[PDB]
Amino acid sequence: SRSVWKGPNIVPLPIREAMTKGTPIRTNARAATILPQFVGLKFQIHNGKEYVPIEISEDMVGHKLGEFAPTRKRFSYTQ
Amino acid sequence: NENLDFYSDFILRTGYYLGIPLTGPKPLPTRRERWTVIKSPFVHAKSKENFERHTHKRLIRAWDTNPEVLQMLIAYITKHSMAGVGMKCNFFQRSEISLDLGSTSAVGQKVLELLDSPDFKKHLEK
Amino acid sequence: GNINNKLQHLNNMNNWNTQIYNYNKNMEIMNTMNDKLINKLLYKMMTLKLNNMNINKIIMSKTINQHSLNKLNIKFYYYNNDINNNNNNNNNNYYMNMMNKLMNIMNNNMNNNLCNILSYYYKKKVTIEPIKLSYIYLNSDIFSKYISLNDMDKYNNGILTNYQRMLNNIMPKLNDHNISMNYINNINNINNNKYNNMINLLNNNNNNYNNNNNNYIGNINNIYNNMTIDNIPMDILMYKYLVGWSIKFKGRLGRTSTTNLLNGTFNNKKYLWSNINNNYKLNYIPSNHNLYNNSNINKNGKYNIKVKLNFI
Amino acid sequence: GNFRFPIKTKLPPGFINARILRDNFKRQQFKENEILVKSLKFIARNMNLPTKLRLEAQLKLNALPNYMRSTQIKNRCVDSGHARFVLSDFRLCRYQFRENALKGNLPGVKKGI
Amino acid sequence: MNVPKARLLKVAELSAKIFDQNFNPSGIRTGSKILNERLKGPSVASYYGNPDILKFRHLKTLYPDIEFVDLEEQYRLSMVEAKKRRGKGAPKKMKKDA
RNA sequence: UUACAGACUUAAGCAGUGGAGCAUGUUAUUUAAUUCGAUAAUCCACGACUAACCUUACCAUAUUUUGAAUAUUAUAAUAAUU
RNA sequence: AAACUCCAUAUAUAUAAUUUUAAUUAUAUAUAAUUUUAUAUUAUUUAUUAAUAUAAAGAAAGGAAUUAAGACAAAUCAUAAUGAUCCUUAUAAUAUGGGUAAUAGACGUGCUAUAAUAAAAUGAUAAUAAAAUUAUAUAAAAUAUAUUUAAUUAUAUUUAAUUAAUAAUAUAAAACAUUUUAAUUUUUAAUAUAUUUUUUUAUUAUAUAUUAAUAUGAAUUAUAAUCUGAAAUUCGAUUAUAUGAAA
Ligand SMILES: [K+]
Ligand SMILES: [K+]
Ligand SMILES: [K+]
Ligand SMILES: [K+]
Ligand SMILES: [K+]
Ligand SMILES: [K+]
Ligand SMILES: [K+]
Ligand SMILES: [Mg+2]
Ligand SMILES: [Mg+2]
Ligand SMILES: [Mg+2]
Ligand SMILES: [Mg+2]
Ligand SMILES: [Mg+2]
Ligand SMILES: [Mg+2]
Ligand SMILES: [Mg+2]
Ligand SMILES: [Mg+2]
Ligand SMILES: [Mg+2]
Ligand SMILES: [Mg+2]
Ligand SMILES: [Mg+2]
Ligand SMILES: [Mg+2]
Repeated sequence: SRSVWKGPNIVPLPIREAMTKGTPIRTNARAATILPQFVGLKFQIHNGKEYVPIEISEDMVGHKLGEFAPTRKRFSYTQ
Repeated sequence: NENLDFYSDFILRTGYYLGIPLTGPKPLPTRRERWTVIKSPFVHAKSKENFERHTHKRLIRAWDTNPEVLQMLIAYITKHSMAGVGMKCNFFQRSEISLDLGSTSAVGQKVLELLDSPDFKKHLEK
Repeated sequence: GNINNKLQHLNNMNNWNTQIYNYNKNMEIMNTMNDKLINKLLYKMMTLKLNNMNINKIIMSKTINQHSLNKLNIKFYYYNNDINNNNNNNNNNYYMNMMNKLMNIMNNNMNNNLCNILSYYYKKKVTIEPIKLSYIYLNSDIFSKYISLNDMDKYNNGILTNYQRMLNNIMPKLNDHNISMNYINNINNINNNKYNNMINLLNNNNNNYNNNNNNYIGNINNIYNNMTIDNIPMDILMYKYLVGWSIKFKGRLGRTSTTNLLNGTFNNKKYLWSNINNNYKLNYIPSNHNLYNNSNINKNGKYNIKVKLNFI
Repeated sequence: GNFRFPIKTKLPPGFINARILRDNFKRQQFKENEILVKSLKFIARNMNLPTKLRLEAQLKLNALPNYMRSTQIKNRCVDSGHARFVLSDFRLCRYQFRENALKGNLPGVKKGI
Repeated sequence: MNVPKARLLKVAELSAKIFDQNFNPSGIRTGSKILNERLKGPSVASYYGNPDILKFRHLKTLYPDIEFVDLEEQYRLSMVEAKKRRGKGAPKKMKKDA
């Protein structure tokens, strides 16, 4: 849990183009912190193999992009 | 210890002729370093070999001597030093309270340069 | 007595190939790494060629790096068999053979001596002292390297019956027990010569109050009468006679095979019959025993030559 | 002609493998940029400065290549390249330490009692 | 403890001034620690040894008179020729131009 | 095949293992990958005296092609020699 | 091979101007035991003997290393190294992210716990250690916040001393004393009572449920903050409030 006094984990992203054009933002920066500006924008977040499409709501601010792109498949046994 | 003691004896002889009162060699506590290894290269972590290293120490003190004579002692014993012996010398100089003519970091400089660059000045604008 | 005399015991400092102590531990690690790298480099400078069919291989031991406060001395033993001009003439007095050319670049060459190059690598004065050994069985390291690298045609199809025989007639079979007892008698004689000298110098009187504090017995000459450099030094020197030697082979010379040659004694009786005490080098190797291993590559692959010598 | 790393670096003098080359490159670039990283970290963590300058420094820090990261330096055995159980007193793995120690290569190391 | 805090703060400030120390009465995080940490770059970058060591390739120009033989290199070249004779050589490497 | 002797082998005592939660290793299964061993005694906090990145050996995507070496032959830039 | 050794132990000498202080120490050298002697008893190969006890002398009671042979063609080609064979625009090289942390069952090894011969608090002229570490550092005291008079614990601020027999990590802990402790009506409280007074006795009230989980236990989980790092999402550590499972 990053100390609040340090601020958000800001990463270089193309937000201006996604706000003037509406294009999805494809990124591997799973550590990035969802800033309040991101709300409404569409992100394609790498999960190690594919890019998961996700639109950001107001209940996602503060969390990190990686939290919404699961990297493992649910476990199953050959019962 | 063998070269250490032999060399210490030589220093006392050098000092005597130079007129330097010397005391010692006082033996200081020997330091022991230890390392434990597993003898096998890959597995078998149940058989472990022990290794150690001992640092032997000696203290020779000089008294009531002028700085110039003390430097001659250090120069001579340096010229004729033995293999595997190290030497640290603490010099003590008594001085007057007030003397005549007396007896900026890299990071700070770069910070000033960075805070003047456009990538930072573009924000500091008030 | 044995450990209090420079001629009767091996200084423990000699058990290590890098003889150094630096307060700055990082500089000590760096010096140690530099000694291994230079040792490898020197091994690559020992093979010389005059013509395609004249390749002279000098067998070099591991280096002894003596780090003092002011200089570094690199001491190593080398063996060279002069096969190009092994005559009874003095033609060698008018040219420098390849081995002399190699040894003269260590210190003598005024422009590109290896010492000056190394002096910048180490940031201290450096000297190199090559010491020539005339036999290959006087140093365990040289002996192993020779077999491994030069005697391959003798043990690559099994150990030749002549090769083994030569490795068993190298030294006459000295009687260790009498040599050990001769050494102990000489020590007793020297010890009894000094006690008699003092007893006589005291009984002859050479302040009664001062005759209870001082221990000065008298003139140095009388105390050491008949104890000179011509009779004391060579009689007390240790590890002077090879009394045992074991040469082992192993590897593929389609399965690995090991052959062991054992000849002589691998113990010292000077320690049993006398108060003299043995010392273990690196705390696990007896002082008398010197063991070294050298490996090489053949058509099948890696094979190791393990030689052990017992000098008493 | 085609060096594998963005900047030209000298090779280590001893044993070499790809992993040693990668670790050594990171060590050299950490030294060249150590001051830069400390200066940016200072600006980003100095609460007396405005938040905008602090966030600018944090962004610049996140954009630095991985070969400038101190935390990516890993101590490896200078003789074998193995990166597990490496003794820092000799920069050797346990096995190479034992072999060197018994050969008398380590300045003052003897077998324990 | 009975000494008024104002008096103890005046002593701290003056003392810090004389000894060229940073006086931060509020306690705001200033980053001064970062500015004081030591630079470990030189030690870290020397881990693998001094790169400017004499190498075997430099011996043919330092000592032109002497002809040294690299047995390790020589062994490698013989193994390459042997594999060429058995037909087990290496495939020709593709050219980027292609 | 005989007879010996040895240990081999139980007992006693202290605290434990085997039950709960958690930590950790392994197996199995899953997975784009869950790197690879070791894996009765003699594997299973073992290799590993520290897997967020690095480490890393695995997977996805993108990218490099004489690559880290030695030598040969050209081309240049540079300093000496002549 | 054993011994001869080395360590430990006891002692002696040397060294320290006894403020680098631990002289009750440090570490060089040397000595000592593989103990010795007397007597009685029981056995004997009965003698110049063993087993025993008794007396006397002694600090003397413990350890390590110490090599030869063979086997399991036992582990390792993943510490590094070699042959053969295979890849060579890829089975080599670099970057970003992911994985090695998945979860039905099973196994090994640990940790914590299931309360009264045992857990919790508190103990400042500071009960009592050893062995280590500090130039790719160890961090004192103080101040501020959590947070309350203060202490304690955690972090921040600041960075004293020491690169060390000197200063720091670091006032060891258990022990011991006092207090407290569910199950337990074995308690607590209100009156009265005492020559048990930190306590006794009497009369009332103090629960019900209950083979059971408490003021035992601390898994799981919510929220906030902090530490390292460029970065803590998969996947780190710490703290506070709340949660309080199995046993
Ligand atoms: K991470
Ligand atoms: K004292
Ligand atoms: K990972
Ligand atoms: K309890
Ligand atoms: K303590
Ligand atoms: K409960
Ligand atoms: K995390
Ligand atoms: Mg690391
Ligand atoms: Mg269990
Ligand atoms: Mg990676
Ligand atoms: Mg990884
Ligand atoms: Mg296997
Ligand atoms: Mg794992
Ligand atoms: Mg105390
Ligand atoms: Mg404090
Ligand atoms: Mg206390
Ligand atoms: Mg307590
Ligand atoms: Mg509780
Ligand atoms: Mg229950």
